[PDB]
Amino acid sequence: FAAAAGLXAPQXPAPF
Ligand code: NA
Repeated sequence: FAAAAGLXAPQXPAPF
């Protein structure tokens, strides 16, 4: 779970 958040996180801005 922790890993999931951290690996996803830098892509969160892509649409914004
Ligand atoms: Na990115």
